[PDB]
Amino acid sequence: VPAVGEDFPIDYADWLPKRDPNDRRRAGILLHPTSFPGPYGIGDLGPQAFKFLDWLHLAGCSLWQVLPLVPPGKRGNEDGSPYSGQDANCGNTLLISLEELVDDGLLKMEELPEPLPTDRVNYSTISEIKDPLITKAAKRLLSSEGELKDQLENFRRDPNISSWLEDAAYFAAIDNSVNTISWYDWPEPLKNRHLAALEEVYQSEKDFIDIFIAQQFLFQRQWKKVRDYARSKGISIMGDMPIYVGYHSADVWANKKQFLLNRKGFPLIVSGVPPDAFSETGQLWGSPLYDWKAMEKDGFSWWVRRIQRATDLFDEFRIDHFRGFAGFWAVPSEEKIAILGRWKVGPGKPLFDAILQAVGKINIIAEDLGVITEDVVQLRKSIEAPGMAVLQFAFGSDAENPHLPHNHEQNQVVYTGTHDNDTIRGWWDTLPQEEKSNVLKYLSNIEEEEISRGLIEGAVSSVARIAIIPMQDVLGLGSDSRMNIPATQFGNWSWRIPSSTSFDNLDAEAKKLRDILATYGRL
Ligand SMILES: [Ca+2]
Repeated sequence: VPAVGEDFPIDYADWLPKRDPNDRRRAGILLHPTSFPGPYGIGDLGPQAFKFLDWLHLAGCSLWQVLPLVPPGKRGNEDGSPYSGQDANCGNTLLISLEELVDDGLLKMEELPEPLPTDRVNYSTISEIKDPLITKAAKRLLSSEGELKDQLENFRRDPNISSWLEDAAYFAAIDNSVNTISWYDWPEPLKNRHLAALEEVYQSEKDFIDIFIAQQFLFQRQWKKVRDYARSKGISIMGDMPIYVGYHSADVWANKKQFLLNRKGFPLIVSGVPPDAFSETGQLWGSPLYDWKAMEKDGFSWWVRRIQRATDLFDEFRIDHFRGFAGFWAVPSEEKIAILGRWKVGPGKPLFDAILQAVGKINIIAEDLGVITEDVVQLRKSIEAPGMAVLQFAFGSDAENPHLPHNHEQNQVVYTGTHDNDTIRGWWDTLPQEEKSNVLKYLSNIEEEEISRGLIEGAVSSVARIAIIPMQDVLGLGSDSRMNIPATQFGNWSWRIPSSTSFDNLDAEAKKLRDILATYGRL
């Protein structure tokens, strides 16, 4: 601008305040693809994914949130959990659409199963049905000689892809052959990745490894098609990643020095959270912990690659237990409970500086629920990452509760509830009378019969730049439709949109959402 007191240009009054596109108000729906309806026992990246995206577009939503897309562990009672993944980078092959594979010529229609029970994902039977079909398709692709073969080759050879995929495939092949509970007990040449032993693995387990890679290509291609379609409809996809990875994975076995392990590869300390006046005992998660000191020395290369893959899949993503980047609870690996442990200093902002330098700008959402400390808030603010507000947590304390709308801020993501909460209707049904009174009063004395509308509107009308509603709440569903109960080992991650509900029959629901998005400037 000119010197103080001097003339501005004649057109000064046209220099109107700028609206940063990153600040655009948006609304989204939380719906994990396993929850899509259809005849094959689990939702997939096929015809229903596109019907869903059409419905989202009709509803005026510009975001779709999913849970992690990784292959869930099947080795306990974590049945189907997106948060107990077998690998940090691979896609869940159960999400691969049998119909799209028929379109590709990799499966024959006659090979597809007769329609399976539709109400709920049965994680105990679904792999036995779908795995052989995905394998058949992968084998057909491997023996083919056209455009898809060429694409498979480009995929396998891509330096970003190969940085995790080769290790993931060899890990799975060895796991299949050796079949111990963990790699800690593998024969030393395989445990310690002797060059000759790995060469021998590819010779003896060639087919397994080739098929594993082909399956990951099939996932990649289907996911890309979905993401491209979403983008065509003005819809971004928000993913999710746990801060930690599991011990028995290629992530650890192929990158041992990234983790705090002893000389025999056993974790020295493991993840958890301490007691916070709850049942005397805290929570023992048991994941290996990162050697953040070692990581800083190479510019956080392992974390950079993890982020690269996340951006290959998602437009933006939440990191669970974001507080772990500021401070993390460490339990000696011998302990059977979380009581005995210490808080350790996390990597802080330098991790995010290195990510920025390597990968560029990313919308990372900080999961910041529960008791968090001041350093966590300062870290989050320092990288301009939005935290969370969850309306189902807002009404049981006092007016300073950060989840209450009058306490929201613009750079934040507001939910009615997440996959960890009951549905609005389910939550209401078990809510104590005193809290019910408080909710109704807060929401301008609305009727109990309109609680769902009240909470949905409370989210949409918030100043928070992103509002997310679970699909269950759009559908008016109760506790039988809850995705996860955090205390538990069974019945989780299995909810599906009922067979009788189809996206083409949800025009009324889309209009109802679109109208409030219009009113509250999210359209
Ligand atoms: Ca096994």
